[PDB]
Amino acid sequence: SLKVVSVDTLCCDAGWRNYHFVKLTTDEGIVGWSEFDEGFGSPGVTAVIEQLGKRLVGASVMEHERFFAEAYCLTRPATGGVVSEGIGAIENALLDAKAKTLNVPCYELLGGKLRDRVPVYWSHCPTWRINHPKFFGPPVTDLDGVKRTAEEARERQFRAIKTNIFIHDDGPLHAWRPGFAVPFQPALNVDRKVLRNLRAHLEALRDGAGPDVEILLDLNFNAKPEGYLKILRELADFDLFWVEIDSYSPQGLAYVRNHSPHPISSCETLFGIREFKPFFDANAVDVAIVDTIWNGVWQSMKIAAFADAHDINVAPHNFYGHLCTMINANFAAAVPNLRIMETDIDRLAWEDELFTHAPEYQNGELIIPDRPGWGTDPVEEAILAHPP
Amino acid sequence: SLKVVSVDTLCCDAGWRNYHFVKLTTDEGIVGWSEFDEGFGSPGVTAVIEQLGKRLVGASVMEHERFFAEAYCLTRPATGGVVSEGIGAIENALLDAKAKTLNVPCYELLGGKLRDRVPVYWSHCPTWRINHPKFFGPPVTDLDGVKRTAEEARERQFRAIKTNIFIHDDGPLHAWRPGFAVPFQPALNVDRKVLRNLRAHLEALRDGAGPDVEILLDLNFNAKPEGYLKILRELADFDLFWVEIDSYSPQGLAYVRNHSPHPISSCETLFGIREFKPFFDANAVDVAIVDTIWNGVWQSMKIAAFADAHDINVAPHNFYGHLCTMINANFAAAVPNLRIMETDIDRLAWEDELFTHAPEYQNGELIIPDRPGWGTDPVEEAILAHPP
Amino acid sequence: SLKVVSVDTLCCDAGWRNYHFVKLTTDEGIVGWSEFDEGFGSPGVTAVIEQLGKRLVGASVMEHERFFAEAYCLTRPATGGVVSEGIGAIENALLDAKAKTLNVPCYELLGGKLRDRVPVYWSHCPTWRINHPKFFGPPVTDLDGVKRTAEEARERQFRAIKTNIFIHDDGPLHAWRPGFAVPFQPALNVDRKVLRNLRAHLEALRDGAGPDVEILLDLNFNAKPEGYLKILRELADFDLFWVEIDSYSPQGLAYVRNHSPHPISSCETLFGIREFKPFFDANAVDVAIVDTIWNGVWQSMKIAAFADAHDINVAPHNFYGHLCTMINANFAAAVPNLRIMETDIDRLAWEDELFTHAPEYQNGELIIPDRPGWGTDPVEEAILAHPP
Amino acid sequence: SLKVVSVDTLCCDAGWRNYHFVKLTTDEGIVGWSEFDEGFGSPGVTAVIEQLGKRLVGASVMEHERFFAEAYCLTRPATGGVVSEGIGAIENALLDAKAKTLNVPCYELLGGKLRDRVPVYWSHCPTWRINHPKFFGPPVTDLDGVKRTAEEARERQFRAIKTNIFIHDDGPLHAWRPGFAVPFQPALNVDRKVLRNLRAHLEALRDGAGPDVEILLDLNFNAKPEGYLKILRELADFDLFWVEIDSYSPQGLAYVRNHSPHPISSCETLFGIREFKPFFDANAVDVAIVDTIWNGVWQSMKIAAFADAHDINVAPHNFYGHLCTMINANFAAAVPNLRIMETDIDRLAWEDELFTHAPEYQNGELIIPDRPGWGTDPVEEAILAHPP
Ligand SMILES: [Mg+2]
Ligand SMILES: [Mg+2]
Ligand SMILES: [Mg+2]
Ligand SMILES: [Mg+2]
Ligand SMILES: [Mg+2]
Ligand SMILES: [Mg+2]
Ligand SMILES: [Mg+2]
Ligand SMILES: [Mg+2]
Repeated sequence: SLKVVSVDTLCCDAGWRNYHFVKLTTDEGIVGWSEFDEGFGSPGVTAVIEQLGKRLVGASVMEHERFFAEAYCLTRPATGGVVSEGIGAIENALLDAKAKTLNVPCYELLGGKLRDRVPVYWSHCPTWRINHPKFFGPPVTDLDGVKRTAEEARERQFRAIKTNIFIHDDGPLHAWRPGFAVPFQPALNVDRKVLRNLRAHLEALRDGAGPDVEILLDLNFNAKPEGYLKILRELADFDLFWVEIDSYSPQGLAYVRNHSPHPISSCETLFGIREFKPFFDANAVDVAIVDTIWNGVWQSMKIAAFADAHDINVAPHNFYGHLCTMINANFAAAVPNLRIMETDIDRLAWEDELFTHAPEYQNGELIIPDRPGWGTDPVEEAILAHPP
Repeated sequence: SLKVVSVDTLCCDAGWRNYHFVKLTTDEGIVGWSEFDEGFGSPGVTAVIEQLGKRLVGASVMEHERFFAEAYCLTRPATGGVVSEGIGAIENALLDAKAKTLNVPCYELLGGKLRDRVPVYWSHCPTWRINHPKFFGPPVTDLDGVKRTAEEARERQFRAIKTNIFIHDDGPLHAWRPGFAVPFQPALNVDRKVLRNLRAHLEALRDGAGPDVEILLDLNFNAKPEGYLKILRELADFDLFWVEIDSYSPQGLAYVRNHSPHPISSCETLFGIREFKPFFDANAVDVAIVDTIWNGVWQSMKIAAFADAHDINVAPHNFYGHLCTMINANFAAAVPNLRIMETDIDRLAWEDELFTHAPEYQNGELIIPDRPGWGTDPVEEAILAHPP
Repeated sequence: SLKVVSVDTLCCDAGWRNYHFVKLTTDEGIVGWSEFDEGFGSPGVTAVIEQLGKRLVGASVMEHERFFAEAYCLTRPATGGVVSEGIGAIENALLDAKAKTLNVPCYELLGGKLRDRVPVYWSHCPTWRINHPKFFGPPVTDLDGVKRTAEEARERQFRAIKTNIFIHDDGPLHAWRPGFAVPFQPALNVDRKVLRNLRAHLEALRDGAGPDVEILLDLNFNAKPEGYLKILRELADFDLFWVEIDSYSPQGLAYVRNHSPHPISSCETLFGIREFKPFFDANAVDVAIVDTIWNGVWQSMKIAAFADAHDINVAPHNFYGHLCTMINANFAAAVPNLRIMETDIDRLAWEDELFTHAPEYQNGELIIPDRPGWGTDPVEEAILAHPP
Repeated sequence: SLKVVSVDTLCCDAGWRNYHFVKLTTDEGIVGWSEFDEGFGSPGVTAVIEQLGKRLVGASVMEHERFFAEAYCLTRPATGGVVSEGIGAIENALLDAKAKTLNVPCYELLGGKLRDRVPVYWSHCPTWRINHPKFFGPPVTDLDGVKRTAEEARERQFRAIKTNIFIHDDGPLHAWRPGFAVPFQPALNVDRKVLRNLRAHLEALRDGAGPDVEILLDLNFNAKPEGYLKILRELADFDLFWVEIDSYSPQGLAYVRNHSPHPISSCETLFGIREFKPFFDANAVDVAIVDTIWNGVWQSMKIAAFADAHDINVAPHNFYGHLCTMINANFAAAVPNLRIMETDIDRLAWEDELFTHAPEYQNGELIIPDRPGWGTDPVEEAILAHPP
């Protein structure tokens, strides 16, 4: 039969965080997989999946939009956030299982591919080497290291890199992430210290990158509109591919964009057309970042179509393990209005052990695989060799 | 291989109009079919398809969104209307061929089904018996016939019927379709004659229908906002499932809806999220009618998702041959936010000859088939036995 | 010291659902309590609280807005929903502990009381007797029972009752809750069956209530704007205190209200001023329902002030155990712009065992207690006598 | 009589495309002509005209707005695009025939002329010499050729030239037209390569043009708002007469204009006041380009009046054969709010064979002819000497 027989979750060590997986098995023995995350502000996703998966057992593996519709009904009052992340993770395992059942790559379920390769940017560059040097080396501890990291990206034929906010001139190099309470300074004001350190960091990065490697700047939720404007004025003459600002104020973000000489990207934390809509109605973004790991890829196709009608291109949010990269590769293959795809090029020493296949890059582009499903499977024995 | 080898068009007599078909053949010998129309104000669709199909030969049958994206590029300046109808017809033949290649019904490509049966309304009731009595009988020529037709719908367990505008008290019964120049009276004013004949007709229909069969009223493009308001005021105390008004004025239609005591439906003539958007932004509709035959079903899924975010349910436009009904059945199977499905229950005497399978209704609902593809194929020998 | 030493969660059987509690202990041995829920579409709240509570240990019990600010930072990306419910539950335990530390009732932290008694409505009336007759009797199985339940409310001096949607004429009496997939009919259409059963039910309720007991109607998320309008038209001549409609479409809900002859209430599922704002900007509500159990009472005071500036009165969402009632009583005591307070008068046979104090009603009003903290404590031994 | 007796279509080779013509004959033997196009994304126009022309036979040649009104009715559902192009082509042949019947130039039907000469810009300069060197020479293959072409325009007393997007530094010189799938890169992203090649091309053009010849830049549909902004920022210090951007997003185009230091033109692909209106309401354009060949000149007068009330000047879209130039010359003669007129100065070697009269330019202006009708007639024998 095509019934779902079981929905299980798994977790393994990823150094400074864990990876999580959904494992869905059908009556025929097909196994669909997804990867999800709890580290990025999302405690409780596993608990959601465990409850929702119980309702799925006995249903058709083929009927993923039925599952979505029922799940949305069952959790309507507390929809969004971690509930919606659980639903998305299950969706992504359903899609894998369905594609495997039909012996096709997942992009074959998504309209077919319309490109073979996807341009990427090397994300958390040099953020991972600065923040998690125990896992991603060589460690970066000063402006010369920042420069060398951009040189390495250039040498390795990557066409774009993304950094965050770093303080260089007040002790050991450290990230500035007050929006996530590191440090706890909840007003999120921007001062001369933030501005001059942003400038110093970005100048070093540009010096290493050369003029032909693009630089993206992610500000996450680390200011208010007032402070974002201050940052954009400071950096008015810099060449930036985008400045990324997460906000729950469509009006405030739109004000910021209207005064920006740089492209503004946002939306990586939002769910469904409903949450994206106020931003598009307000002209708040140049680029919409879609987290397909959170939303589910089928739901993400809906969001992509919605963006397309507003002539907005989309970029996947992708900063997890190899399975997330392959999930996003399939989305990226099928979406016409694709800006670029995020990926982390800094990998854990045991990353390749955890998965059957690793993503392949050539000349700054990700090669889209053609195996049934997403293109890689977590390896159960290897997961258990890396307890969280 | 999975290459498209040929794209052909066919045409046959349908009494007072013709049916048209796209026939797409793959290198493996799989044949995908769609049905399209030129009679509903759409001269030139065949010519579009013939040009676009030439570009498709040699491409992958699996890559339908690639074809769509390329076709949109190639025809961008004159997009919409008959160009977009040609693109939609090809899309629908691509989907059939893809589903057949994967040995699944077309709804398996659309998210899977989430219902097995679809409530319908019996459309052009008694419009077809009044306007085309040579083909659909018994002929209706007076108010007693109108009543009897609604009684027949009731007896046959249909839960809803749709009529149009008819003049009963000025000679032989005849339709009032000034928006389509029958008669040519281009101001489209509404007067006492129109209003009293609408009332007389609908009262007869209600008398026959009983209180539990729902009545839909289609006004097409037959007035201006002024006249639609006059009609809604006249019929303020009638129980109507919807009043259907086509308009290229989102502001005017929204004004009409705001003053309507009945649900308003519209949009059957529109293409893509872009054309629907101004109506939804204006709160112009209770129900959005989506013509999936015109748009292509894949594009129609995008429109349905967009409507869903606005909490608007959708209904397919379906008033052609059996293949169009089966196309729409697959769309209807997969869309959560489904209002109801249109179908014509009055059929040509040779309709079943033209197709391998006929739609099946039970207790006022359409049964969704489970054969690979749409669920029915045109029959080439039978097409040629009915030259247009 | 005033440090938090521990944050624990507890759970007990509540018949057809469970109750959940946060237990927070200070270095001085003061215990603060809250009650939270996972049954109303909210799997995962316990998991959130368990993670967040670990961060709270060692912090000052007095610094609740510091905890809130830090928690919001830590979970910013997946804020709202179950994450925000966990934060609210912890807030409410912090407030209890703070008030106990200062030897005052919780309303003393909220601006002081400005009334001594709170008018209530008897909620889920007769919903609980129809849906959960094993726990709340006497069972209601027909229209005569509906009438008798309203008579009982009248006799017992309650001034208002709230019901939901019930189907009486298609087999055994049963609720109509398609928005929560009972039944699974995800389009949420409204038909003659829904409308005539709403009318029959409400007429029976009114017959029992007399003209001086007010009737509230809760539609939850059980239609689309189209269907809500159909319901409001059907019930246009009924005297209703409010019609309650949950929606994630401020534009659609505002359209519905603009065409309503009844007061419209909404918002019970929303978090923070940010989520309420689009509804108020759109003139979408007469009354804003605030779930203080979900939001935290301190955050709910902010929302109440925001509503006050829009001249909108607020009502607590209160349909859980006695501790939730006492939490809401303290909020209700301090808010000037208070519409009314929800409470369930149907109680479990073991409810009073679970808590130290029970709410007291007189002449249709809740008496606001004056004990330190919320006014009642869960009893640990009794919780364990009722395993979930 | 003044009846239309026949409506015929003709087609001839125009090198890399064909020309098409409508030939309308009256009972008195007067022949009215128009020219139309299928190459610019418009397959099917001939088929539309063939159907509509059948309805016209027997009607008065004088009653062109009657024909328009009836045609709009008959094709209302699929209006716009290729249907509307067919209607426009017939309109333009009706106007020619009417003017010839009354022995006046066509501008005498349009309010009379209010100027004798029309300033032009030399369009597709050097686009035609780069893209179609087999037909328009001398071939342009490098930046020096670009410069020399602008020098030639200067020498020949043209006051303005228009170019498109060209890639010079990646192999043989080639156009960048992703919006029309040359190349197929459907996201339409703009990168450093596009930007530096735009700059290099335009700098060469300016070097040749001198400071007193104006340069127009046409971007067609080749980016999204994000990319148009990137282009405008790159070219912020260039002196451009206009930057032309086609868009189906009035909101997105308006955003772009609001951030442009150059005049923005658009609308060449739009039909009727209805399609122009959302752009004008949004302040999306400095200049409205009106395609009178597509719309019909009578309809184009309506659009011009509408633009006039918004204080927007209009420019004809004119890049076809001599008859299109003469059609547009008559429109340009009568419209007060005229920005400038497009024309191609690069002509096919056989162009003058195809028509009775050629347009005359003096000192950068087109001389408006004073012969009955448009001012030139296609020559039937010459059409047949150039089979398509
Ligand atoms: Mg980010
Ligand atoms: Mg979020
Ligand atoms: Mg219709
Ligand atoms: Mg249309
Ligand atoms: Mg409620
Ligand atoms: Mg909610
Ligand atoms: Mg142009
Ligand atoms: Mg167009």
